[PDB]
Amino acid sequence: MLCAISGKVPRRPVLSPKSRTIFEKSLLEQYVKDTGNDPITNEPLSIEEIVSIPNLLTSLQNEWDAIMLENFKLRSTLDSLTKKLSTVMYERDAAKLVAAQLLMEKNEDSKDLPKSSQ
Amino acid sequence: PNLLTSLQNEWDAIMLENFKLRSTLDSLTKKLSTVMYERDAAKLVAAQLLMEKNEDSKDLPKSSQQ
Amino acid sequence: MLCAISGKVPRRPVLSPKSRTIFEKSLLEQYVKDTGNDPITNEPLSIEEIV
Amino acid sequence: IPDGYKNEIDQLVKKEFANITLFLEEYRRKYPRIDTSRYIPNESSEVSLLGIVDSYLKHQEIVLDTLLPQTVSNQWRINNDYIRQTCTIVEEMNIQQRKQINDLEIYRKR
Repeated sequence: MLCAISGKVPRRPVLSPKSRTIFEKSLLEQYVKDTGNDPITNEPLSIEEIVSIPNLLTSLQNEWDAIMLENFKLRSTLDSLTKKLSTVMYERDAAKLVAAQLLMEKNEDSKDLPKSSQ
Repeated sequence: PNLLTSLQNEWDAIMLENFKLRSTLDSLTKKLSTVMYERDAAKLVAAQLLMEKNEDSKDLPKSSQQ
Repeated sequence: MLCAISGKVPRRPVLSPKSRTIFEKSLLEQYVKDTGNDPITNEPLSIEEIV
Repeated sequence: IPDGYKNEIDQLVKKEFANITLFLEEYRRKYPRIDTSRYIPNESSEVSLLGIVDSYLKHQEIVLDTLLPQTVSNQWRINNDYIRQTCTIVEEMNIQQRKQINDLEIYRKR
């Protein structure tokens, strides 16, 4: 029902035989010419393998506004994940060192109780 | 007629860019989810380890005292 | 929206990768079990080939 | 004790702690870029003719051609059905997670 590239509702949907996924013909035809392979699965795929007033002013203006502010805000979202994907891994490794430090602590405390009996 | 054809050609790139940007978005953020889950999971290791180490301390000191 | 074989609203649509058309899984599965072929074009098709 | 032993152990843990894009991010400071606040107002007496025809007539004609009804509510309710198929799928996963979560706790209990 949708294209698996742009996020459109295709006018001329075409499906690839390597990976069952429906793409709009212009967008899939572009990808093959760029690099001859299926975009999702990264499998060998070729082209043959596939199976006035408001409209000019108001509507077209809004479309290029919606594209501009969306990708800019999307670029901002991608930066935040890279910004602190780092805060996740650092806090993770910080926890690993605590576990490793406590692993020596606990068994040693528990072994001192076993020795205490003697 | 070609202005509309040029408008298509530039949009064709817009869709290709949005795809690769979204793939890294979900693929990178997905690693965020596995980390956050495993981090608080690994955090519970400390809470358990802490209380056991504490029990060893009051057991041995009350015993070594007598 | 429709299944090409029966003409009903398919409750489990599976598209074939030989002749691009939306078939109901339960219908097309029986068509393959009869003979390994796609019903429209009569080209070879297996159950794994359907998606 | 959900009020004493946790508070006690917390103090002992505390004591051991005593021992040890450019455009988008800038807009985040809290100001959206202004758009064309022109087409709506205009003025008959005032300046510029294009605004009358290069702003209002063609867009109104496109509006009246766009503003529609031919399909009406059928196109809207068709999308409403799709939303219900999307919603139920999420709650099915809520269940699957609920069962496996309780299943893991069940094994620990023994």
